[PDB]
Amino acid sequence: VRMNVLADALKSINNAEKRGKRQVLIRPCSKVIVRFLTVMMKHGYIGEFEIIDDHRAGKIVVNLTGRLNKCGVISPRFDVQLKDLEKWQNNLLPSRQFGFIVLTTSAGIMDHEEARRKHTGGKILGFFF
Amino acid sequence: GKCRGLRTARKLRSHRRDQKWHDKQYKKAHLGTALKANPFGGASHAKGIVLEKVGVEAKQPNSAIRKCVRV
Amino acid sequence: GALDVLQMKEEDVLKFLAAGTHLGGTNLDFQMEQYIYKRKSDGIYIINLKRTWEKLLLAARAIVAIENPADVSVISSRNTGQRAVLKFAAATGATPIAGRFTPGTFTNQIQAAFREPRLLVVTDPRADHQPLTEASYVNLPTIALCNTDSPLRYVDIAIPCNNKGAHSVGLMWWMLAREVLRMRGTISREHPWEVMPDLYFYRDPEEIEKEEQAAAEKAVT
Amino acid sequence: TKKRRNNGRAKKGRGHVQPIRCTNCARCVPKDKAIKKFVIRNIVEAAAVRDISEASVFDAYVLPKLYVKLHYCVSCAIHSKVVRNRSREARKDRTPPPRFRP
Amino acid sequence: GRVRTKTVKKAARVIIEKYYTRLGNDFHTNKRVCEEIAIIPSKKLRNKIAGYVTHLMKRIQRGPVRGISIKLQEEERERRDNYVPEVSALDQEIIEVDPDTKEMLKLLDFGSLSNLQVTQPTVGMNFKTPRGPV
Amino acid sequence: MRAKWRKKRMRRLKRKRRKMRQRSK
Amino acid sequence: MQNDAGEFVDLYVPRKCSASNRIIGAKDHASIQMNVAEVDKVTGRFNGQFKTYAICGAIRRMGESDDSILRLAKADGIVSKN
Amino acid sequence: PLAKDLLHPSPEEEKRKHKKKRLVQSPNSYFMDVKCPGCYKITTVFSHAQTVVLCVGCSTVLCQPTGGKARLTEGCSFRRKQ
RNA sequence: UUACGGCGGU
RNA sequence: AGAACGAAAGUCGGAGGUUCGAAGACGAUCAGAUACCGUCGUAGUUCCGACCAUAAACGAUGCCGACUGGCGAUGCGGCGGCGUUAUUCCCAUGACCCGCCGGGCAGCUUCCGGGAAACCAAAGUCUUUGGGUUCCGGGGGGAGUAUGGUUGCAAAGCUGAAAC
Ligand SMILES: [Mg+2]
Ligand SMILES: [Zn+2]
Repeated sequence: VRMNVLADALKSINNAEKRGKRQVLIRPCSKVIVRFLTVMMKHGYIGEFEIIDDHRAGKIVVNLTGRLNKCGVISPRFDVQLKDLEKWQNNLLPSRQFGFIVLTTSAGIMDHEEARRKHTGGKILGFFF
Repeated sequence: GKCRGLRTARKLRSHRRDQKWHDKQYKKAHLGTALKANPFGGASHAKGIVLEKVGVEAKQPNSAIRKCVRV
Repeated sequence: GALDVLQMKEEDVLKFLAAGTHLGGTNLDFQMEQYIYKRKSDGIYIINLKRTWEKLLLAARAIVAIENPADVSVISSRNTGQRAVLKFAAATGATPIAGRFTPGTFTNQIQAAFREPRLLVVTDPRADHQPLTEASYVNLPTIALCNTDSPLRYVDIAIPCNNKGAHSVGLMWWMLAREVLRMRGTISREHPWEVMPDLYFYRDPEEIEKEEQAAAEKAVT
Repeated sequence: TKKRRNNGRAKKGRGHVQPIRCTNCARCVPKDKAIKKFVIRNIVEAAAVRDISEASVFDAYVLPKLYVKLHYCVSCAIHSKVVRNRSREARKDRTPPPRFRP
Repeated sequence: GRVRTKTVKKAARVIIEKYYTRLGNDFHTNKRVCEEIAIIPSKKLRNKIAGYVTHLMKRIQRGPVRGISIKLQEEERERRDNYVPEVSALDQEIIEVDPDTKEMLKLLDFGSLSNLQVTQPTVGMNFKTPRGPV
Repeated sequence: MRAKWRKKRMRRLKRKRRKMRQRSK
Repeated sequence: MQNDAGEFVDLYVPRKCSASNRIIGAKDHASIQMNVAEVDKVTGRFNGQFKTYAICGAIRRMGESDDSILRLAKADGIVSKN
Repeated sequence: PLAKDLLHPSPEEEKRKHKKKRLVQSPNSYFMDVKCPGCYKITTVFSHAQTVVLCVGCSTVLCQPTGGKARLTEGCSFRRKQ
């Protein structure tokens, strides 16, 4: 009864960074949560991470930098269009200078700016700032 | 908690419409027995005839007689 | 102290082992599990002496970096540690508080017991906790010599030696005062320091003068 | 407000403990709420000890004990003063008062 | 009905602090010293201060009371600083350890550098005092 | 008045209005 | 703080905790800034210079200021490296 | 305990955990070779065995099943294979 | 052992 | 939607009937006692069968999942250890001693955090607001009333307003 493995991954990272730690252990791996973490690693909010591969579903250890505020999840994956995308931004971003809602398209798991650079809508997946 | 998943808009909408029957300002406006029962019948004014000059006593903090009628 | 001059110098290990200084309480604290070696068969947690030496040097480097010498306030409340805390500050030039700590020395500016130090070193984290919880609010770093029982709430350079027995307390005050003068230009690292660690130990009760004069029929007369 | 963390009663994983009855008013209490007191009183009333050993058939006879386990309702335990009123932070210890036998 | 108030006590602790060499265990002489060295505004609290002054004369000549006067205080500089022994409490060169704490100094490469004859722990595990009130 | 003894004097009272309605059918 | 015209529009830059990367505020009055003074290599005496480390009040009160400055002094070449 | 390197655990912190919950999960069990006194037959019984183990040559009883870890009946040879 | 009430507004 | 179980009192029938004892009679106590208190005692408390389906039915806290401090223990399994003790004059298994592992009942501490605070390691991970889902609340009365339906032999249960 883990209805969203993406939601449980990000909640664990959010508890451990406000606790002050350096590493986490994300007990189920997924190819949506490694393509969620490399969206926030390339913007520089986390560090190296290591997929501890097993023969069942793997585990992930993430190096936390301490440069993170909250890395929440939007749990019903509401479909967002490009007209709809700006009003999602002022709901769940702190400012217009920083922070990213990250959403999955047909062309990949992206940003809000990466999805409007390429002019494509999709399904909202999470946010981090 | 509430039911959040996308496709539950039948349950969220049918639960909101029968929980609005639990405050005053919806239920006295949308039932009908609160407009059949006021004497103006959904009006701001009505005419009537005078039957009895009556005086009612004011509340305990106050002590006076308020001059009323029996329209 | 990652150097070679600052290494252990085996001679003084014999002073640790002859004073206690590696024998701790049967319960241990969770923030001191890195300093410990193992529990004995008698329940006693014995302590890695290399780890209490590395913190001893690290506490010494903090006090050397304080420019005004009479500005590292040095406190002790329990009786085992009051002779040591005074002639700590006599030798190294610090400022002592002994006996009872009056609450607000640090946080109240009006009264005449108002000191404003930049560093403070503590004999015991729990039995002398009242300056710890106060020195956190004139943003002051704190040093303690802590045994395995003791919490590490506001301490920074917790020395994991011993703070129960009278021998071990005065020795670690002597060992810290020796090495903090030696990182100054006062001991030239070669000859051992002419002050003896017995000078910092806790005082005997009233039979002091009775016993020494029974072996002094050849000094006064 | 919730006055005490337990509700006066030492039941945690139960739904019903046995009802027992108080001693000096015969009121029915739960067994865990009841204020027990186990009296190991000597049956001889110690001022009357040198009047039964000088009138016994021995010189060394161990006197029998009277083992009466009282238990009270909280109503009669406060009235007969076997539990005293306590302040709102000195309630929180489960140690009994010390012995004071001599 | 005897118990002395704050202004009598605080004015007599300041006398014995500051004129201790000029005092003694007589009442009628200490009455006259405090008469001549302190401004007392009447006769009744004069000798009532002098009473508590003589009460502290016998009190501090038996020991160190709250006594910041010089001679009782300089005499404990010959306790904190004096009695440095001629042979140490540390340097006995014959001290005991246990087989696990010598393994602690074995990785410190001090195993044969030291003398350190060992004692063994008496093998019981009888620590952790028994539980419950009796 | 207590609320378990308010419940009694309405349970005693709505068996008395239930019975007069039974009379005047 | 770097506007689009390229200039600093900011009263000050605030310190951040060397243990936990979080900003010490203007009234986080449990936050220390300590000096650890290294020594010269041949003789082991204080040579004038030192190292500054900040510990915020959140991570100090939490109780691991010791494991902090044992881990960023090990980082500095201090301690055993063992 | 903030910067505990939980990707390289020590082998004695890895051993004193559950058979799940580890950095990589692994059984506590093993296969053991049991030689009876007086037979030329190596038997390859599982450690947490569950059955009344009978042999072929000397078909006597060889271990007793219990709660956790199967108990060899009479004093017989034992080695932990692989 | 018994110990029941205290007009309204301020 | 639909069902199964459901303290006590209660209802119907058959056994039983010691104690206790609503109703009731009597003695006290009081201004009055239809109460407390005392003597007595019916129905009932006990068993069998059928019902009734509610309680401060309470941790006044739905269930499932993860994550976030420490500590002392305890209950049950499992593993590993010095030694003490049992037929044991050896053993295997027990009793204790020292640990670890999972599950449970809780406790003690803490600026984890939250809260209107009491307090809570959950009531935390919430304007930095979204893990799944069920039930339900919307000022105080009227009122769990009136009325319709439905269940029950009955008592009543369930659903359940409004004028004011
Ligand atoms: Mg009642
Ligand atoms: Zn009672």
